[PDB]
Amino acid sequence: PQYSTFHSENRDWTFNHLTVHRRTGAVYVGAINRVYKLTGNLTIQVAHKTGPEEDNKACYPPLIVQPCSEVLTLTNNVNKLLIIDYSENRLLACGSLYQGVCKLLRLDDLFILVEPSHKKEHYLSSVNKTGTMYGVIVRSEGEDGKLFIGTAVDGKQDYFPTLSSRKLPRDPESSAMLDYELHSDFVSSLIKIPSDTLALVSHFDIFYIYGFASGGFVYFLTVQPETPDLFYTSRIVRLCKDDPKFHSYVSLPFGCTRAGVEYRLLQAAYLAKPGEALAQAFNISSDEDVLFAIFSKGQKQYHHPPDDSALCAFPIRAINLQIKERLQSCYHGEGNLELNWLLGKDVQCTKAPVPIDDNFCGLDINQPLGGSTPVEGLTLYTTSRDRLTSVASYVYNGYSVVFVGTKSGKLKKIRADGPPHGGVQYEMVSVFKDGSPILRDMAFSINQLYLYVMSERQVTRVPVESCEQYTTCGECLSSGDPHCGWCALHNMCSRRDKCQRAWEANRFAASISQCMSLEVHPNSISVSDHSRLLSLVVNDAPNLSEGIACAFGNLTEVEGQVSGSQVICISPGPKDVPVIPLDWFGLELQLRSKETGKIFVSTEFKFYNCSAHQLCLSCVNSAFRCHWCKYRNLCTHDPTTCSFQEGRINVSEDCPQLVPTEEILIPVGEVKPITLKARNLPQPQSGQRGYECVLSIQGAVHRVPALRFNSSSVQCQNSSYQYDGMDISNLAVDFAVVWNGNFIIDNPQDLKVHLYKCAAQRESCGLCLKADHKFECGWCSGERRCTLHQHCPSTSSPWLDWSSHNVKCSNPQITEILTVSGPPEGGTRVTIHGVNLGLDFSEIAHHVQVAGVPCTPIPGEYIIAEQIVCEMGHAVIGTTSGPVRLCIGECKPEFMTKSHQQYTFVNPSVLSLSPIRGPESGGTMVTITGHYLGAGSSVAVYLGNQTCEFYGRSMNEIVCVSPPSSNGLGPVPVSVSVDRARVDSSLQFEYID
Amino acid sequence: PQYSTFHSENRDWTFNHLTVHRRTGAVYVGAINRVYKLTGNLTIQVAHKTGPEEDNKACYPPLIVQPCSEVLTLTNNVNKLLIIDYSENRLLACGSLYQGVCKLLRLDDLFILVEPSHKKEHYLSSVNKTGTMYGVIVRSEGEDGKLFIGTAVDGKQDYFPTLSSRKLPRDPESSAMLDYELHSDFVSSLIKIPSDTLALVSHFDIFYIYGFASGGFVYFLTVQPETPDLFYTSRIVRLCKDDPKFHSYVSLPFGCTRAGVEYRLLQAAYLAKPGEALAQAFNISSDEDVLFAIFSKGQKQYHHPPDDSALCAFPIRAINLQIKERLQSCYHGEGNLELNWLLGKDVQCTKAPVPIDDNFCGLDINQPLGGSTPVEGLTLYTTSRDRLTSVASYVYNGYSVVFVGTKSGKLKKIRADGPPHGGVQYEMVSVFKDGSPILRDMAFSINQLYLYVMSERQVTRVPVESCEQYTTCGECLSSGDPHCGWCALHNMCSRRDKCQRAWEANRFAASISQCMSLEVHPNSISVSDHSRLLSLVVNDAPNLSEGIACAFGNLTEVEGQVSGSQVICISPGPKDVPVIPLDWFGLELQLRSKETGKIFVSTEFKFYNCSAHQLCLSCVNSAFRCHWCKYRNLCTHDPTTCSFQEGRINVSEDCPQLVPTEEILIPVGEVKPITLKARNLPQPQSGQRGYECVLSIQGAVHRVPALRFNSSSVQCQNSSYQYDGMDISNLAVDFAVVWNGNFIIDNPQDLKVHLYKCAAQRESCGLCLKADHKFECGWCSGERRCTLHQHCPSTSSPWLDWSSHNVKCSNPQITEILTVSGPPEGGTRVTIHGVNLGLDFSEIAHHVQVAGVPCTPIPGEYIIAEQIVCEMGHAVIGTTSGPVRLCIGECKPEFMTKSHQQYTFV
Repeated sequence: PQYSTFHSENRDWTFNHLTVHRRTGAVYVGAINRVYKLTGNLTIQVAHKTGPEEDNKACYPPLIVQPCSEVLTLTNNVNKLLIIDYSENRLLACGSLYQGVCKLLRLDDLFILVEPSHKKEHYLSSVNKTGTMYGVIVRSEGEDGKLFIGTAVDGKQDYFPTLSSRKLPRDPESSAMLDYELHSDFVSSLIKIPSDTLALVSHFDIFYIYGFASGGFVYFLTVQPETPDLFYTSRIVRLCKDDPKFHSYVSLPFGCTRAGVEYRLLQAAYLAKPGEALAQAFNISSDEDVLFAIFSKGQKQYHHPPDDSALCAFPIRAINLQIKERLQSCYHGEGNLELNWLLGKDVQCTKAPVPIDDNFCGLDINQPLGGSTPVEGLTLYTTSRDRLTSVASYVYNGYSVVFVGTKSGKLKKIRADGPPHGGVQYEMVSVFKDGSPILRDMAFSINQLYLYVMSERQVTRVPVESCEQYTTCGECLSSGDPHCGWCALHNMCSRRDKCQRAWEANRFAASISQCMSLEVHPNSISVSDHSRLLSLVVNDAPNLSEGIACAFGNLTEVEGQVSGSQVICISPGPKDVPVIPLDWFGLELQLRSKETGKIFVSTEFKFYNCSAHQLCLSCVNSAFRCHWCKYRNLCTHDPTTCSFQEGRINVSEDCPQLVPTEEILIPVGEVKPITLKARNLPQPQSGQRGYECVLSIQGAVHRVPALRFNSSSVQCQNSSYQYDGMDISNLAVDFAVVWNGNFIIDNPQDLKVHLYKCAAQRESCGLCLKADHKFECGWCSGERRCTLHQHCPSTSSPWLDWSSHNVKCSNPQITEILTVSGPPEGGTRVTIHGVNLGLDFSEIAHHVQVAGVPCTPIPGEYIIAEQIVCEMGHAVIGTTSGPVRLCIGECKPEFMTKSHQQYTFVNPSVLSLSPIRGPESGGTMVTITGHYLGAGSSVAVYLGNQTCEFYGRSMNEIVCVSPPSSNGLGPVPVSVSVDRARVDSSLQFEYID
Repeated sequence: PQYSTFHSENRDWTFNHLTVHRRTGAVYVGAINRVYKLTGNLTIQVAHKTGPEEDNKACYPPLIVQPCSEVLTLTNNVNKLLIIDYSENRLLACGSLYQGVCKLLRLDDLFILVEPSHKKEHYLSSVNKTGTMYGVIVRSEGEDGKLFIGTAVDGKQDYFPTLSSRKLPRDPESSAMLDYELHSDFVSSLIKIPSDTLALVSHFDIFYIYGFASGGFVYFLTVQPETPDLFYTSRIVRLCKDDPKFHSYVSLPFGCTRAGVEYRLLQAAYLAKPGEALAQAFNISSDEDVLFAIFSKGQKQYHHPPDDSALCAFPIRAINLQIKERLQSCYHGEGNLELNWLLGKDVQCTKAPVPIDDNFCGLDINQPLGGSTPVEGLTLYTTSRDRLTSVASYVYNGYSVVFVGTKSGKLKKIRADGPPHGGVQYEMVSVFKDGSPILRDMAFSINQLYLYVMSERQVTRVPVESCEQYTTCGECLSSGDPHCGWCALHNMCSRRDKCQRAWEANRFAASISQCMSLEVHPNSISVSDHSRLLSLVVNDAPNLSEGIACAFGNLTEVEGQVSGSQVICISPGPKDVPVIPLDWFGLELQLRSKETGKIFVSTEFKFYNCSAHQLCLSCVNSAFRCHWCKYRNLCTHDPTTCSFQEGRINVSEDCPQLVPTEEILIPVGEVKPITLKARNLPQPQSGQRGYECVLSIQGAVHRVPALRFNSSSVQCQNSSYQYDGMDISNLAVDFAVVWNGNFIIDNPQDLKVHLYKCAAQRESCGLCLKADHKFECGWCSGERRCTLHQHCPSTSSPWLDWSSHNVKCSNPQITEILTVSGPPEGGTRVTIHGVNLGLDFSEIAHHVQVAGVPCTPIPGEYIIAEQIVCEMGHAVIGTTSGPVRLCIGECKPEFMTKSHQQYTFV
């Protein structure tokens, strides 16, 4: 995954600019202290040295013109401009060293041709910051050459023009090399920043981000502070290619807007062609120029632009038009020139009957010309965090593809479409692992297969395309990547020219609709059904007539027979069929193109083992075509192998099932028959044995033979059953009905036999009578145990069973009761748990008493004969504590129960609170200390009518969380109420602000 | 001495139980084959028959429920329970017949009201041995009735509960009569002996000796074998009166100890009140309950308990306390329940915060409850041989009186006092002559005057007290019998309420110090001093003002004069005074109350005869006030009757008398005066003659007048005396000195005059000189006779008298000698008797010879001049026999004697 790359010789010698020779493919890198020439794959050929050199920016004129008194420092020479002069096979390189002098280098060896340094203007600027200077070379046929150059000046407004045109004579040894194109007192090919403007506003300067030639004009894109937080303005500056007087100078703001965000800070730009979608969107020819630009949100933070940034497009035509309209309105006498930083003041437009042509190049009046109304671009794409930093674009197959660098070293691939979407990112590559921001200069290899991209530390050759990353025709043709098509027979996503035989029928899909799927019939076969002929159909296929082979996973590959989009193939033979893990086994059935040699389509093919099913219902309900052979008692794929035609079963409905009856109750140790009902029981055929019932009891499994009366009924013979443990009274046991030794009849309901021993579970009379009347299990007095009448001897007629329930059950006892203590006021909910209580609520009611005190029981809370929940009444009585009494219904001497331990009455009290004070909002953890705090059922804590949130309770303390004082700050009462008792006290709680 | 008694109709139909109706006094006896109703004095009114009936103990259910296949025998119906149901005027009687069915009988006629017999529990037990079952009826006001019953079960642990509570409805015809108070599978008003316990130990059983209700509880006292010789344990079993579930069941051992003996085998018991002494000893109110119990020594021999047995007392309060402490420690989780025969095993107590009140009636946990540490009683009394067999008690005048039966038919009356003594037996009655043991059931008549006591053959009504047996105030009030006081005027030991007028002054003595006594002055009178007034004082007397009479033994009864406690009476008159046996004569002087008619006090009164004394010394030394009248020569009580004031003698010192002098020697036929000495000789007064001396000689009594020189000396005048006979040389004669004719002066020494004759007695010279030197009688040669110098003429100076004894005598002769023969060897003691031998031994020694053979005489054996005892020397000499020779001192020719017959040697 590694691209060709070139690193800087040193960590401080950062890269600045980059250009590729359109004809040679030679790569030129403008760097600190170095100008590099490299091969296509970034192998260095020449390293031209440009620094460092001792210098001082205060030294003006430079050391090469004058000796300097200032102290010198070894200074880095920043590349500030790098431009190929194609006509003259040379390269222009200008550094920051010595006030910004320039060099001309020969392309092949970078040998210095000349270095103009005697005239004042031969020094461009002392600024040592990149992204502030840009140049454009313009040389027609009959002209020797011209250079337009714009630069920040660093306040040295008298040292350096901000924009100017220079001579670029074909002859390197011309004395006028880099001289002003025109230079007189009041008419020169240059613009100077007025002294008054720097005085008014500093650090006022003009930064030249980008420049280009289009038609009969040159264009510069600038950023500069605005003139009366610091606000900046991004502008388009236009000049005619032929205009020594600079009378054609005109300057308009520009930017773009989307989704309520104005993007006004220019970051980067690139001239390209529209592509079909934008050409239509802009109403222009497909070979007209479009300006692609990056802007950051707003008009502030020039040195650290907002991450929120946008890619925008400006048709050159739309720009020229807005410029013409401006010229026209001005030459009609409307408004002012509106360029304060230069004109210094308000200057009114002068009306003059001059026709403003498309190629109007200005006059003496109405120039230079500014303007306030911005040129609006079409916003194509925006990001919120990974700030866009660079841009390059080109047209592939009518699609405008835009490459956008990011501050984190990512490269975005945007496909440009007009409204309403604007642009779509179809890929983002991670180019620089160190996360270094992508610099402005990006350039294509001569045939646009690669895009050269740079960071401060690195130049990297990035493939325009990585289509191979899409592994299905679907992914490939829906990626949105203009370069990517589907190479059908090679099963590969690639460029058309990368797909072999792409020009032949259906070899290359350019549209999702031109993609494949594979249909097989049958889509599954019995494992025993080998050497089958299968019918394969290829949807959306190309010519397969060259030949097709079928691959059954790893198992097999046989030559298929081809007729159109239909393929016929023989399935694996006996030796080669897969083995099934114990019902089926899937694999990918694949077609290999004989034309290309590549597998290009696939689909799942499954082998099954009807034999895997060994019960009728299982076999029948298989997902695959299986048949149950009634008599042969097996599952098969081939119905003709059943013993008789009558033996074939296809649906579960007629599978020889057991129907349910009322619950099967079986006592342990008693001889009983178990009649069963069922449906479609088979008559055992020749060589087949009869029916048995198998009981799956962990302790012991019993095998009892049975007789099948008819299709509907069965019956195990008289036998007794038992299990060891005596742990559980009611044990349900799964039973399986088998015939012929191992054929188990299906049991959908999963009917089970309940083996009961009369209470393993119930030690008490109340529990037995509680249980089902069905069991017939009942309590037997003498044993003090519980079993059926059969099981218990009749000394007398009495063994007792709850007839309807009208059976009283003696000797009630109380094990333990909750809420040991309680408040004297009462209201407490006493929870009494006993063994042998009354069966009905109505009897227990009025039964309960705590000593003298009457207690009223609660119905819902009352669990028969196990537990009684009762509410105590008003206790102010003589005794401190008293025992609890239960009277089953009559307070007979046999019939009463007394508690082992006695219930104690008290009266809880509270002395103090851990935090006395707390905030009005509340939420304070209060700790109230006292005595007998634990008593009773419920607790409610009260501070100033609004309740406290309870947490935990203890004998000693109660902890709760305070409510907001809905009240005002100050003292508040604390009321605590437990049940019926409400206790109050002098300790108070103070709410604080 | 015979009490009211009732005998059994038959020798085999033994008595079993006994109860007395507190209100009617009706006596009900539970016996074999009979229930008897009797009157207070044991006269039979109704005899209700209960047997015999054909039966077999193997027949269960009984014949009245099921036909039996077992062979039947005519069976005796033993009374096993007999209880009066006071609320419902009926009686509960349960026999051994038919597995122990019960009957209810109407009190008045013993007509059967009902006989529960359809339900299993209606049959109590097949045991046919008495003293194994006991019941207690408990019926408050709002309840219809309840019966607690405990019984031995005879191993039929599934047939019969050992302890249970039953319904006793007021309505006799109730269908639930004698039904369990509560009956369910695992909760019933009953305790059953576990099967495993009988298997482990047999013949394990529980015997219920006694039962009672006290406060809010019922109590049963049991004996049973101990569980791992056979050791038995006696226990107190307590239950709350109201507790159908029997959760209140608790059981502790009990007994008592004294003098290194543990009494642990329960024999009998009885609930009573303490009496003051025990109430203080036990620190309880005098109306709290006390359990009186009999125990035998040790914990073995249940069927024949040791004779060594004890009576003990247990305050109910002390019992309840020890039970509470047990409950408390258990409900604190300490130790086990400790009742193996029932629980079967070790069961740990369960700690639970339950307050144990005085009236705690148990819960489900920690019950039934046993224990190992015994309840110790206070030992009141013990016996070693007559084994105690029964007990009953009550309080009389603050004294706890305990009645204890014995195996030999004796009834002991014990007075209970606390430590250190414990109890004191103040009486033992023999109740049954046949020696039959006293049975357990004893009961008081309604007013506790009698105690009904029974043997197997007999019911006897025994008086609580028999105070009349004490016949003197002293015996009565020192018997130690709380019932007995002294009824002064009736001279009777009795109960206070039995003494007439007991509420009047001094009529009833409750203390020995209050015993009457009688003082008389004078306490003795001369017999001649008749019709005297005497002053009688009655100490500790009651009002005598009704009248008093004095009785002088049988002799007299005269009306006395009464002033307070003083009585004055006239002594017997001349005709009626007693005669004295020859100095005095005592009799009982008695007072008879005119109010009651009874003699009630007495004291000794003596009559004397100063006249009875007839010698001065006798009269003077009398124990009574007598005076000797010197001149009138008589003893008197009245000194003013002496002749002269000078005649009165009061002390013996001046009783006049004749004093002795050297012996008075009087020769016969010689004129001699006899001077005498004496003391306080009286001067004869007017009309009185002088003194004479009278000699009392049988032959002749001589009267010689004498002169009294002074108070000290007398002398008979010159006269000669003689007596006829010549038989005895020395004749002492009593002499009496008389004056005034017949007044004889006293002679204490009884001085006599010796009349001696020169030898009437002695024919030989040796005998005279032998006699007293005093006589002066001596031998006179010429006469060949013996008389005084005066009597024999002196031809010459020679008449011979043994000077010192150095006088040789003449013509010795030998009459006869003993040991005629002798051995040649010698050594023989020769006894020679002669007439006229030597006076001294020293002369005779060396005198004696038998022929040639020397013979040595013996000093002690030698009697002067009469006999010589001599020892012969070695005889082997020539002669066979030889004559014996005596040489008085010198072998003079006149001086030698030769034996008439000769001594022979052989």
